Amino acid sequence: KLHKEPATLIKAIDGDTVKLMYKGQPMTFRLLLVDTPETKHPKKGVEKYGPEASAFTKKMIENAKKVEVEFDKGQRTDKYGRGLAYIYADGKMVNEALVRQGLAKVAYVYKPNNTHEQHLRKSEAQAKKEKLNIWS
Repeated sequence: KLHKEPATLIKAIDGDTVKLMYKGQPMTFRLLLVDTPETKHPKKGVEKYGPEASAFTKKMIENAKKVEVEFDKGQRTDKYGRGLAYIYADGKMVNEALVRQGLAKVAYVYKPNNTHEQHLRKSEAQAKKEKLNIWS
């Protein structure tokens, strides 16, 4: 049973990456299971819908009353030291929101960190069906 824990927004870095204060420590968090267009893409640069995905994540978290992080059942940090989690803004999962709006694709999934994979895949099929943003 996954558990939500509170966190505080420090800074939004990109559509899929945010800096949070978690248990008294500043930490970078990578949103689990989603890939957004990048503004800080190592190789390309500024990709289409990158600025949009990135403003969406920022506004969604900045305007929330309550931010919570939810770790999955596997590793909780990646090789870059980033926390790996589902992020909630007033009860709503940012990761699903991005996918539902066609501003993210469902990433390649590594068990065992794949607990919400089916839900997100269903949100992605709808955005596709609706031909939103990335899908238009």
